[PDB]
Amino acid sequence: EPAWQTRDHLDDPVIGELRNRFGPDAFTVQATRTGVPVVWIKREQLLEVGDFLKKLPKPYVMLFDLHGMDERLRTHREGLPAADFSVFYHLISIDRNRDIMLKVALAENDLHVPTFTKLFPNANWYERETWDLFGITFD
Amino acid sequence: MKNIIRTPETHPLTWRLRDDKQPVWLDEYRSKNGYEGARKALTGLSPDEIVNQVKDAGLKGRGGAGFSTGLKWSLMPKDESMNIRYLLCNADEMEPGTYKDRLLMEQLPHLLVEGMLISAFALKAYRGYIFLRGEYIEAAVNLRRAIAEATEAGLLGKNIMGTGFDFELFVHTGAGRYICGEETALINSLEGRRANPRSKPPFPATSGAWGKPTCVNNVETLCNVPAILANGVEWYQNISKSKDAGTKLMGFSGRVKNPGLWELPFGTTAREILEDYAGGMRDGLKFKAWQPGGAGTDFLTEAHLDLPMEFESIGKAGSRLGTALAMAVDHEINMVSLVRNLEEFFARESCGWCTPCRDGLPWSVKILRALERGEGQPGDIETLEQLCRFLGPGKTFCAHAPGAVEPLQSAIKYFREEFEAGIKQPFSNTHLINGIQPNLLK
Amino acid sequence: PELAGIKDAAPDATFRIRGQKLAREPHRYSGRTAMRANISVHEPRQPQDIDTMFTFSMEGNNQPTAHRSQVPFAWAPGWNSPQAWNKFQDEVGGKLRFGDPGVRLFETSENGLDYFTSVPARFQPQDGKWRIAPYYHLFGSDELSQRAPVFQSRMPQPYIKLNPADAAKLGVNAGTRVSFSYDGNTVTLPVEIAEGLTAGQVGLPMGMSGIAPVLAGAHLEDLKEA
Amino acid sequence: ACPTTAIQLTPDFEMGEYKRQDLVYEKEDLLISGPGKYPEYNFYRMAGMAIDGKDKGEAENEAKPIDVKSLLP
Amino acid sequence: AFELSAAEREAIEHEMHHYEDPRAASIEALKIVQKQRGWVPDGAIHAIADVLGIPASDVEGVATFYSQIFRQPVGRHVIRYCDSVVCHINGYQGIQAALEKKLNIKPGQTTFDGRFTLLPTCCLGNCDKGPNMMIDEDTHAHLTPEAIPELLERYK
Amino acid sequence: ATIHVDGKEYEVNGADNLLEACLSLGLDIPYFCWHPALGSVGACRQCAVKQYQNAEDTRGRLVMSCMTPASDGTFISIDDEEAKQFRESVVEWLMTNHPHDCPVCEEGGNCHLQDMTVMTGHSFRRYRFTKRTHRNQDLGPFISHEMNRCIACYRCVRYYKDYAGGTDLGVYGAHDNVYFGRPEDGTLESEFSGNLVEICPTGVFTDKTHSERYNRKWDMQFAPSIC
Ligand SMILES: NC(=O)C1=CN([C@@H]2O[C@H](COP(=O)(O)OP(=O)(O)OC[C@H]3O[C@@H](n4cnc5c(N)ncnc54)[C@H](O)[C@@H]3O)[C@@H](O)[C@H]2O)C=CC1
Ligand SMILES: Cc1cc2nc3c(=O)[nH]c(=O)nc-3n(C[C@H](O)[C@H](O)[C@H](O)COP(=O)(O)O)c2cc1C
Ligand code: SF4
Ligand code: SF4
Ligand code: SF4
Ligand code: FES
Ligand code: FES
Repeated sequence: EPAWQTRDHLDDPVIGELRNRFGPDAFTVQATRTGVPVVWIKREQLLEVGDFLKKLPKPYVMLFDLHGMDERLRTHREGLPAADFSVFYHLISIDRNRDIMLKVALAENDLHVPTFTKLFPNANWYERETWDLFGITFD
Repeated sequence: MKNIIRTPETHPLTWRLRDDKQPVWLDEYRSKNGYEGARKALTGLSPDEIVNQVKDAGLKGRGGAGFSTGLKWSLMPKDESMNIRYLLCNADEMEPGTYKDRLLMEQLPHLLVEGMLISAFALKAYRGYIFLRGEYIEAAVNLRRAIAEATEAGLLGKNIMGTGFDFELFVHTGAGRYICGEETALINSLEGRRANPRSKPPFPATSGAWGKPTCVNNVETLCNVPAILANGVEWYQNISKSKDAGTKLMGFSGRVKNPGLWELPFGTTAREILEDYAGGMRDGLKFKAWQPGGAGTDFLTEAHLDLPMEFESIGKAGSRLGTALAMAVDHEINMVSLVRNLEEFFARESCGWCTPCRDGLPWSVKILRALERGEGQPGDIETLEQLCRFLGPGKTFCAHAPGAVEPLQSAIKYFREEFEAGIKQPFSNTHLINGIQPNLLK
Repeated sequence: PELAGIKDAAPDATFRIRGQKLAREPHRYSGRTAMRANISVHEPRQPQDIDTMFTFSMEGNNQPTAHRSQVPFAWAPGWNSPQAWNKFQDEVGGKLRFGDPGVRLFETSENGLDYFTSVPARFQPQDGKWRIAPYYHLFGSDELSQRAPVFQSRMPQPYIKLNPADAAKLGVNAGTRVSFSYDGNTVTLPVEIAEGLTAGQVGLPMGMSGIAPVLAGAHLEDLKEA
Repeated sequence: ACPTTAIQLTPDFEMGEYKRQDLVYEKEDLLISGPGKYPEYNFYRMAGMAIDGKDKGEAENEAKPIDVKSLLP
Repeated sequence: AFELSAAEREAIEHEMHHYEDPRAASIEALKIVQKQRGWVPDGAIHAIADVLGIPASDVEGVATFYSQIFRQPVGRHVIRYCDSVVCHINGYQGIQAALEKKLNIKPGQTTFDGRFTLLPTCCLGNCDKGPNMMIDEDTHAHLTPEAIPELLERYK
Repeated sequence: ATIHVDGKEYEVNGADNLLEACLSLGLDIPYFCWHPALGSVGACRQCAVKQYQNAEDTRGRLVMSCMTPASDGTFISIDDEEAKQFRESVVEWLMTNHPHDCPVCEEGGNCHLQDMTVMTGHSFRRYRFTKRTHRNQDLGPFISHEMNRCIACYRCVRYYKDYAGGTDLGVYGAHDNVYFGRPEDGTLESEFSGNLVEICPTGVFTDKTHSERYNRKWDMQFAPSIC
């Protein structure tokens, strides 16, 4: 299998842990070529999903990235939630030597995301950059 | 056998053929049991009865495809408002190695006239067109004289034998193209257009020449049917113990002791024809290859010479019967040059309609010229194999290209070593720019 | 009130698809910083289009799956030809997606008009007068088309058509000049023979230089050989 | 991106002028009198268009035009 | 300045009578013009289009599609040697070299007397009779290279 | 009617063509000889897909999307191995004798042959022999003629004769030396000869008025206007 293949990464044990914790529903796994498992988490579950990832036996300890995206002009959105905007969090676990991506969908009327600096303190500048470059507000 | 005896019971086609190679005119034709089948058809048989008679008699088409002509005559529309039906005789044959219709057109024209009469009454077609070629000229003169004699003697005109069936026959001499032999391209050429073929499943039996129901049948196909309606049906099924009923004008051609044309029943092995009727190879030739049908079918070795000359028997041998006129290739002739000539004919004689034939047969010609001159490059035999796989049935608009690339397929499959020996110099498609580093890959 | 439907052909200038305007030019619009450099190296500001829904730069929208009816140009990724219009339609070869530009503005009346009783009489030719018949060439009967320099090789030479019987009566052969007077101006045009024309008529190409389109149906006098 | 090797980037760097308007180099400030980093290449010897000094079928790997009315099949 | 003769026009109309369309008689009209004048000139296309009714583009396409409709001036006699496979096995290259040596021309070219025009042919349909070549509606079979000047010198 | 493309269900019309049904769904099938306003022929063989008989089938058969009806229950595949490599072979055959004059061509970024050569993913060349050329014609003040660019998909003659009713354009020649044009040199007297500029997928029939003062498609500032 080529390394550039569009993989869904449901064989990742972190996906199984998320299915055991928050149920088989309430998050949508996206098959990308990023090489990492990408899960669409709902907005109100984001803090507890991050808290669960921070308390794994080999937890995801570093917030690698945190930024927004404008989904308004994206035509090819198959297997994705109805999003006007999105905020993606890229998290790295070194002990697992893996990484996960957490995408939160947003509408035009309510561009409000719960803050992530109470879990990862490096999220301050990333959320400031998301509020600067996009219209996404962090509560 | 060393002496050939032709009787009407075993040779329905050429038993009345003259030994001095002279045409059999109307008086000699009717003397040797002429127009009896036309009489029975036009007096005592309904057209649907004749169509069902030909259908259960198993007159498969002798053009080269082997489709049953009863099915072709039964797919005419049942609407009585369509009374402008047409009958067409594919007298144009431009396939190399095929000369079967020249004999029946030069020295037995009234047999073709009677067959067209019977088929036209069976199909209720008021006009018949013998689509000839520009090279069959003595055949054209004989056909026109036979038509004149028939329309003088009360046949081929109006109120034929008091029946009230009006049928009239024309001879349309073509201006010369190999594609014109295909039935839809025959229709387009008869309409005086460029002879590009048409697309099925709109068939000529439902919408052909000028939008009217027509059918196109070979000279042999139209020439077997007077024997069927003059001698019998079960007689026609009982002249050969094979599921390919009837007799076919078989014969070998190409550097044999006696090249010719003999009417034989189906199921006769090609080795029998070659070693008995054709006389075998001459003194010094080893018979390294042969084709069942001339130039359209694919080559077979000595092991396939023992198979009976049937449609299905040669079908399972990775081949097809075709026109059943065998083509013999000896050991002294390079397969590369022979397939080069085949591809040159198919490239320059194709029509200009669809892409793969148009732009793959000249590429095969150029590759085979490079193999001839010893200028072959690595990647040419694989190119030819890919070309053969991509020029098969369904990939092109008509069946010219599969019959073109079957000899290439058999030449690659059997005589591969000469094609490998045609490659001597290494691959070089690009040349230097002297300022740009080339993308040399390993 | 009868022109009230013209605010339905296109939306206002404050119409945006997802907040942005629609681009007049493709995204690969080349040479922006050297286009005006021969007269000013300082790049000027882009022209502001306050009248309509379009921006003069490429910073707009020409997506095929965009809720609009008016498309400046058809371009799709992988479809750079004029065959990119099939991406802009719901079904190809049919109507454009999200409707069509322009509204009908007309509704069929419930009842029709009356039978027009005014039936004209036959055209009787009269001596000394000629009825002018329009011809209306495609490349020469439009006021804005003749000014195009490429049409001037396509329009026919200024001519005048005559019947064979009328030319025999005048004694003029085809290709030679004839003179006719209209508005007190005697002008000379070369004749040509029209087989399908009728007697007592003369044919002219309207819209050309010196030949007005309103000359159709008018009379003509003094058809004399020049 | 030049398919004719017409635009080239010399090893000369001694530029810098007094006015920015004079930094816009026109055609007469760019076209040099010889072939540069790609000396022997000529694009029109590959193109199939009718050219002054190059009739149809005179380019590289290109055959002479067979007439539509020609007698050969 | 092409002009159809009376016999040509009567033949074209008589062939028009045999079909449902004059377009079907286009090919035979081109053959009549070719038989009468050796080849089909440029004005003959417009003449056929005028007598028939079909456009001249169709007539030109028919004339340039079929091989034996000559749109170039040919010689008084057209030699047509078989280019196919059975005549290749029996040997057509020897008789082609003999024709090229006797006439000092190439295939597709005509002699400087305007007498012979050498051309290949798809297939003569007489494969069982050795090498084949047709000159002026006369076929010739069982050919040898040494019999070529004898067979060529009996023509005008 | 419903169809199955690449094992995916689609609801298309049953009375229309399969190529136009697939193109209406946003799927990409290359095509040359088909036009939405001119019907469908087999002058190219570019729209080839692999059709199966039932749901469980492996071999298939290469059919034409523009000549197969989009009936209920068809199972076609567009981007399998065989159809993709066959379409690559067809663009290779069309581009076997094609002049190396794209930058000096009038089409450039407007050319359909470029898009369908890139779409089939054919970049490497293994044809090392000679090309094919034709003489050009003077078609009048509006249509420039460059017959060497032609791929013989017969769309121009079909439009000009069947659709436009013109009596100037036509097909001449034979197998490979095929020609598309007028029998002589002269102006196309039909009033719709300008549509041949965009009907032709190649640079044969081009705009002479745009040949003078020429720029590429991406350099054009467009607007929707009324004539
Ligand atoms: N000189 C000659 O005799 C030559 C003969 N051939 C032969 O021609 C054959 C290929 O000819 P094609 O017509 O392309 O092949 P084909 O097998 O598709 O058609 C042959 C006949 O069957 C009829 N037919 C088949 N299926 C039919 C259906 N469902 N409904 C109605 N009619 C149907 C057609 O109308 C036609 O008359 C090859 O077998 C080849 O050997 C080829 C070249 C030259
Ligand atoms: C390219 C091509 C050329 C053909 N040439 C001939 C031909 O020359 N003579 C012939 O009888 N059939 C020829 N055929 C076969 C016809 O399509 C058709 O099968 C035949 O005319 C009548 O069929 P039948 O055998 O039922 O009578 C050709 C087919 C193709 C595809
Ligand atoms: S395969 Fe195509 S190009 Fe070749 S003869 Fe048939 S229709 Fe014509
Ligand atoms: S000139 Fe253009 S439209 Fe006509 S067949 Fe050639 S590529 Fe097609
Ligand atoms: S028409 Fe031919 S030469 Fe012109 S851009 Fe297209 S592929 Fe290139
Ligand atoms: S192969 Fe020459 S006559 Fe047939
Ligand atoms: S688009 Fe279907 S074969 Fe040409």
